[PDB]
Amino acid sequence: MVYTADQLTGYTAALEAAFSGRSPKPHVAIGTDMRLPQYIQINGDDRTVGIG
Amino acid sequence: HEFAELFYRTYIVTPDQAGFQLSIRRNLVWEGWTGEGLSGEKQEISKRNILQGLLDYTTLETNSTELIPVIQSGENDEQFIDPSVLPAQTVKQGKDTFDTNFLKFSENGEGFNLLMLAQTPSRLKKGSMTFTDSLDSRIALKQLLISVTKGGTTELFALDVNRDQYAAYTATREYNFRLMQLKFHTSLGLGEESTTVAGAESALLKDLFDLGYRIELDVKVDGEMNVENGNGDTSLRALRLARVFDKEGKEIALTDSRVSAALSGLTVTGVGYSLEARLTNINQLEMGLLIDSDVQKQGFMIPTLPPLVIVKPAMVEDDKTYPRLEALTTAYRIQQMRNNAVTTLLNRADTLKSYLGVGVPHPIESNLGLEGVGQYYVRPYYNEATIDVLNDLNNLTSAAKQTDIQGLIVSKINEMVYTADQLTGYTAALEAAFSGRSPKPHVAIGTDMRLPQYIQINGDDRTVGIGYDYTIARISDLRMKDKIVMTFILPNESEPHPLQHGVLGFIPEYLVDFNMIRNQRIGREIRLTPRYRYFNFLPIMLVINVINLEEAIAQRTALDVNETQVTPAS
Amino acid sequence: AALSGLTVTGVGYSLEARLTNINQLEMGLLIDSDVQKQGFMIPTLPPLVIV
Repeated sequence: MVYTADQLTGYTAALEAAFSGRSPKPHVAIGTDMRLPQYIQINGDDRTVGIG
Repeated sequence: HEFAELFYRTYIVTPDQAGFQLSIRRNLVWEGWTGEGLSGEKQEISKRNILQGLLDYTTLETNSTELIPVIQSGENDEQFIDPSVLPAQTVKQGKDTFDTNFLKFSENGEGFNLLMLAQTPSRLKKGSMTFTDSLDSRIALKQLLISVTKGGTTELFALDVNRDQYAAYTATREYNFRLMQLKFHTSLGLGEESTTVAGAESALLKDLFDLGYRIELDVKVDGEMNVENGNGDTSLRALRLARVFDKEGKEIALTDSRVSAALSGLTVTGVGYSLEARLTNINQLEMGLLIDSDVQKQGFMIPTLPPLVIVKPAMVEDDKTYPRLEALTTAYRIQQMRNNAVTTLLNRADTLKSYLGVGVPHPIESNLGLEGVGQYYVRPYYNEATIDVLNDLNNLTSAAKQTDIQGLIVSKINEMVYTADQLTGYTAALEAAFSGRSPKPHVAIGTDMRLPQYIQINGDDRTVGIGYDYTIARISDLRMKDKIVMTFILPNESEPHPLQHGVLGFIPEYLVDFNMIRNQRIGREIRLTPRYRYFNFLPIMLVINVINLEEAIAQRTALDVNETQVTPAS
Repeated sequence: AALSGLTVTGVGYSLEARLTNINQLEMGLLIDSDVQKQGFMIPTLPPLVIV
């Protein structure tokens, strides 16, 4: 879901054009209840929401 | 931008030159001019590039010395077998075409003159055959024709008597300085796999060959030959059925039920033979294969593009009807580098698909209206395939499904690269162009922004292929979507070669500022003239498509199974 | 069989001809810039009271 963005959406290039002089690392927002965070963080899949 | 730089090397031309020319040397091999036919039907024989010779073997291995029999009815009908048992065979050597056949087994004299037999049309045009033409030191038998007859039906077996125990004439001494004998004494085996003339299985041996039985014949061939005059003769002394051996190879008596039943009425008799003789050309009356060089020179011309210009009123100081200069440079950079660069590549793919066909290589020198001089070194080749990740995936744990698609696509890319290298013979051309360098065909990888997180490895073996160097390039343009382009490039070399994929003609351009009066206005026009053009040489390109990539992740995919039928079904 | 009675003839052609307008009588790509702004207001909200 995160990767399918930025391409047909073009967020990162727009960020670079808007803000010049830094490396663009988009920040991913995570929102959920008390229940899912038990199943979001582990060790065993390097990607949590996406590498980098 | 890195993409167009990767696929098309930038070439800088000083502004006083309007183009560049390329003159490529070629080395050709061709069987010689025709003399007086129509001097080659007013179109000289097609010459074959020697670099094509590393792959196929037909452009070589001449036959211009072998003294194969030639049929000339009315003079040499007797020496050749009765044509009612075998039609005349057509063979080709040099510019001559004629028909050959098996000789007869001479009986009670009537020896044959082998030199006088093989008068090909090129010989007669040269004139009558001289005295000094001497045979070679190796005289051998090619084929021996056996006649397996049983009940009235005749089946022929062409046995290659060449390459057996005693098949070459051996010099013998009485007092004669040039006489060689032959005493052919051995056993010929006819296995089950043995095939009749023009293929097919013999019906006369079907019963035995169902049981895996084999038979042997004793072949008693005697003969003598000279190599300074050309006379010769040959007789057949004996040929009889010897034994029968089973499917394992023990001796079976001829009186056993199956053997005796199957071999009743069987008869075998020799028919003829053919000779391996060459003429040691001591007078050097041969023309062989010649070698020459030619060049095709092509000129490339660079145009001047329509101007890119802004207009602002004079006397007025502006930041929003016109920004800083940087906008002009940025707009020109966009126009040259991104919109135009992904256009030539797609047109190349479409042209290759349209004209060369999918997966079908064309011979070297077999195209003239195609792009670039690169076609004069390498086999033209373009191939494309599709990956259906949803229906082409095998994973067990849902926690490792992504390594699965990574490995699948990497393996497919590997195979595409290897098969392209195999068919087009790029490595030979690379070794031919340079000698200090060693063949390291780089893989130019073109892809959009989606796949590079799935090609780059995480814990998986292989990225692009063992011994292949690579450079993955991404472009955000939406013309490219779920598409990959791959071709070979030169990593380091910066001048146009036939092995370069494409060279970008680029000329420095300078702006001009001068206020115009066009229809009663005074306003400062800043004018930037572009001049550039992409050029393309190599006829090699590979494309792989990715489809349903999101789908396969969306659903579980597990274990397409072949429930291989232990139930009453087959 | 397929090529019997097949005739091919030329009809026309077209030119990629450009004019090197040294005096530059063209419009090209005109570059401008505009500014757009927005209106945002912060309202009052119902209070909370104790007796």
